[PDB]
Amino acid sequence: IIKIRITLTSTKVKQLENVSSNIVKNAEQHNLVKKGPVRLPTKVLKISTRKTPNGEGSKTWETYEMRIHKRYIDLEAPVQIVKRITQITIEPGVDVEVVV
Amino acid sequence: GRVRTKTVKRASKALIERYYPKLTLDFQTNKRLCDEIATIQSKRLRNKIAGYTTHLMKRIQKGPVRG
Amino acid sequence: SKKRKLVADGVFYAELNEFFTRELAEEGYSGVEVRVTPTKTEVIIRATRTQDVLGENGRRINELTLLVQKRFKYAPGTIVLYAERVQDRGLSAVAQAESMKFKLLNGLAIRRAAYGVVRYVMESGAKGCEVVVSGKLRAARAKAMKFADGFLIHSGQPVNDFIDTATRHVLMRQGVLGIKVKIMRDPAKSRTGPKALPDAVTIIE
Amino acid sequence: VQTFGKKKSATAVAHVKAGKGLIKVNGSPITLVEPEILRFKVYEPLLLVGLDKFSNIDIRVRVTGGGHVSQVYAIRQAIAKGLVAYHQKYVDEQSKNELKKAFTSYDRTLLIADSRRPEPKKFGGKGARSRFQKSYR
Amino acid sequence: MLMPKEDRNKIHQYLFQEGVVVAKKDFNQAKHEEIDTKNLYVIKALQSLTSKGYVKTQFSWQYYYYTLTE
Amino acid sequence: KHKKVKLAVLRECSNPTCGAGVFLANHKDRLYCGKC
Amino acid sequence: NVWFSHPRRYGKGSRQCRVCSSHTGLIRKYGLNICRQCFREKANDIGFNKFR
RNA sequence: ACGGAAGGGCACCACCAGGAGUGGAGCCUGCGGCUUAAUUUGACCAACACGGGGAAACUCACCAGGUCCAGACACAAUAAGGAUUGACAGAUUGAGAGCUCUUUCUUGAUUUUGUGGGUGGUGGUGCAUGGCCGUUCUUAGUUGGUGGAGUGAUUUGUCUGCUUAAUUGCGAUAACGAACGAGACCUUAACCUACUAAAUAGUGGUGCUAGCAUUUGCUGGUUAUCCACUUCUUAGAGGGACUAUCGGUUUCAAGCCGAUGGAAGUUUGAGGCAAUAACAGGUCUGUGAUGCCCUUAGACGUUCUGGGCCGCACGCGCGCUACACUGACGGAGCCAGCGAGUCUAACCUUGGCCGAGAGGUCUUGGUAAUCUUGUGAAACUCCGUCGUGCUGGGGAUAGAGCAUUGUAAUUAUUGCUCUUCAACGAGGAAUUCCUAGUAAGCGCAAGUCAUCAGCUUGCGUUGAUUACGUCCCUGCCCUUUGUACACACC
Ligand SMILES: [Mg+2]
Ligand SMILES: [Mg+2]
Ligand SMILES: [Mg+2]
Ligand SMILES: [Mg+2]
Ligand SMILES: [Mg+2]
Ligand SMILES: [Zn+2]
Ligand SMILES: [Zn+2]
Repeated sequence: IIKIRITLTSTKVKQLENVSSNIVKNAEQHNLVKKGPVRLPTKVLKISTRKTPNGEGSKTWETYEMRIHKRYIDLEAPVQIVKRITQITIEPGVDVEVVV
Repeated sequence: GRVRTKTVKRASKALIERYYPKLTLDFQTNKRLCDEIATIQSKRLRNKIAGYTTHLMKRIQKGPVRG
Repeated sequence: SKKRKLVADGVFYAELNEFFTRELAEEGYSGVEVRVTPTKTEVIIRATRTQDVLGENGRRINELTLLVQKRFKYAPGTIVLYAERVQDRGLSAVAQAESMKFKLLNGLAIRRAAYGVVRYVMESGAKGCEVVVSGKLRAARAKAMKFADGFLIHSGQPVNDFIDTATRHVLMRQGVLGIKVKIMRDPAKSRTGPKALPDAVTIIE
Repeated sequence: VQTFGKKKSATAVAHVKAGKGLIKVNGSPITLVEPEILRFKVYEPLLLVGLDKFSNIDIRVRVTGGGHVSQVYAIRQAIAKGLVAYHQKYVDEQSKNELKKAFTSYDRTLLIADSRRPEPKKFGGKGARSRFQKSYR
Repeated sequence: MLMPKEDRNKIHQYLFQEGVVVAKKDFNQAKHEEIDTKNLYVIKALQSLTSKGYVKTQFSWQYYYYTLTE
Repeated sequence: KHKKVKLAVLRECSNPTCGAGVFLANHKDRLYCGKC
Repeated sequence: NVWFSHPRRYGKGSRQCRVCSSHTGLIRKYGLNICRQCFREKANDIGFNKFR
């Protein structure tokens, strides 16, 4: 068996939690032991800019936000099954990085 | 101000017009059946409607009110 | 990093969207959807006309794949495009904006084109539409003509939830004209997301 | 056995264990909170309920995250909540109720955390409400 | 545009074998990313080839996508 | 204003890549080839 | 050839907006490298949204 | 629509009660004026630390100068017996510039030259435009269907009154039933001893057990040291507030006012979004968005050198520092939060070393809840020196020297040490912002960044006084009314 850590990162909370639950269920039906999915704090990439494309008007500012939500699940499994777990994660929008 | 708009007052009025042999004058049990007899799309709006329904039921027992 | 990686991916998507908007305008381009898989990058472009995107049995698709490849420095074979027809027909604001732009460029009365677009949008299941034409219709003080049919909301989260808005710059021999199309899809037949309005209260008995 | 206390942003975690009247704030006794004027503000929840009144309990707080006064209030309420929870779990319930009533009759947010949070600042002026000075001519 | 004849023959060789070239709008770039000529030569020699057809140029954020025709 | 005098009908140095067509120009003591 | 390049490795002349090539109003946060106007235009397209 | 008529209503961009102020001083910054080769330009509630405009180069658009075509492509002519290109060395030039000349090589149909025709422009037009944005508007207004009134355009609905933040609702009533806006909605900041899971978070105890005390107690420490858990922290799903209950006030209610409970009872606090529309509001100096005009090889294209944007009898605005003891200075106490940070390479930097300081060197951790960082911030607190003085308050002006960033610090980029210690003794007429974790004081992170804060955007620390109203002023909205306006008072 091989102990690994799968990191899931995306801005779509529903789509990210979908894989964060699919991985857990796919390791439960295979009956592994895992340290439960840890939820690292969401990074708000807030960026403040001036509404006016020029220098006229009331000084009105507007901030955009990009919420990056990250999660990490660490478990152990042999190669044949860990590759299946890393191939089930094809959710559009969520990037998945496996580290041994 | 805490004035209630149309989407609260009219919904509470209809809830009474169709569910009088139903929810009493307690808000806690007034908001519970709102989920099963009404498809409210936000818990805050559900709470507002249930609260106004509770108020209307508490003031209906002391004289019929218009509409 | 990750903060930079996802910002770069967003910029990458924006660049692809603008590239396909400028390239496949005559193909009725509607929207890009990058799917970054470990093996390959499946970029799926959704257009109303997915035969002018194929060309002579895939020539144009191949050359578009090679264009994005040679711009974004990929390894040959690690990326691929996919032309897809939009199940969402003229309910699509960008599609109708491009339709109106092409009608106004090949010659059509502004009011007639706007009414035709609104009629098509409404008869294609849409719950309300609005077309705004701003600029020099005939050389003047540049009034703004509005044509709105049906039901439309403008404020709150619902405008993000179910409203599609697209603007377009039409360039005729007198000035530039802005074409804004706002299509409000019917929340009941949404098939995803909220299925009603926040204030829509329905009771049964 | 483990309670918390917050005033604005400071959080003080109180551990109340079976022991002999050891009241530690950061490893030091309660006599070394050292604003030199709010030492009585940390003495409040002792002299409120009972002078010693406690040879069976030990309170150990750890506070971080705010400013000097915020931490002082955070510990002064964390230790009171720890005492209340200890009486709730182990000692006695009428005793807990009487001591909570004695706390509330002097309540300085000893039991309930202050709800006031910093208002977000809006552009066009320093602060949440104050605006930049405006000139007409 | 005054370019070594040879320096244009490689441009056509690459452009014909591949069929696509994406030239960053940099008139001072010492060397093109894909062709061993400067991007100034690539862009302007090709621009000259776009005035006879068989090349369509799109800009798409200052990168000069070129596609051939039949 | 390159005049480029007509140069009507008409040795060798280092940098051996020169293909023996780099005949030197003789003003005086000019030991640098036509290229450099 | 040897006069057509003053060095531009730093300063406002070193970087331009990746969209419009303007040297002013540039946003270099998170590696955007987009002018403050072009970013307002293509903000939803990148993933930056307005919530508060 | 407007009015220089009237009546209601709302509003700390109005006031009343106050706080902090500004206006008075010095300095920073922007605007004007003046000057200048240039001191680029837009903008005059809704311009003036605004153009994210903190400009050494660039940016740059201005000035003094200097190169190149990056003039597609026809088409002719030049040209396969050579159209054109580049050139070392000297004059020339700031320039190691083949720009041009003294000189003769070099390359070879790619271009000179016409000739049309392109192309670029931070050139003009924001009164030709698009898009965006500002203002009206931190305002509540706008509109169908059926019915009623009118020949009709149209009108009622959309209102006397009350209530609300609100055309919010009650209520009245030829209206009824509704739609957009408001609200709902979304984000965030509050709580939740409840669910889920966490050597990328923490807490309990076991061995590793250095200190003190010595009947085992306190604090200490063990980043591969064990077990248990999620009170602290994180974030998914949910819960919770709906003004709950109880009184009083309502005319009939919407509501309002108190008390209790509650984490939260002022739309729960704050924002995002925000209807019909109107402005000749700003932006052609963001756009490879753009009509038209101008220019286009002695260029208004582009590039390089240098300067200017900062220039100083003077007026104005946003601000920073002060006028001191509720203080200054010196030691000590050592308490946040929002954030950012380099793999094609130079970012945040821990630690050791050198130095009085800025800073320099060797490494280390970090592509990040891991490391910077527990951002050991400041105001603040304690103990001392000062003794009310143009003083030890105040740090303007200038000199000398030392480093950093930068190809390049002169018109001092900035930092550092020493030295002079200017006005300023609380600021006239006027005038801005503000009702609770708010004003104010205080600093920090990010943006602009190779370097540079007195700027902005957010964040957190300490935390008042007064008020819980009004139309006295101002501004706006609605209604009534006048019109010979309708291109609508330009
Ligand atoms: Mg709203
Ligand atoms: Mg120019
Ligand atoms: Mg009417
Ligand atoms: Mg200036
Ligand atoms: Mg600024
Ligand atoms: Zn040679
Ligand atoms: Zn830009």
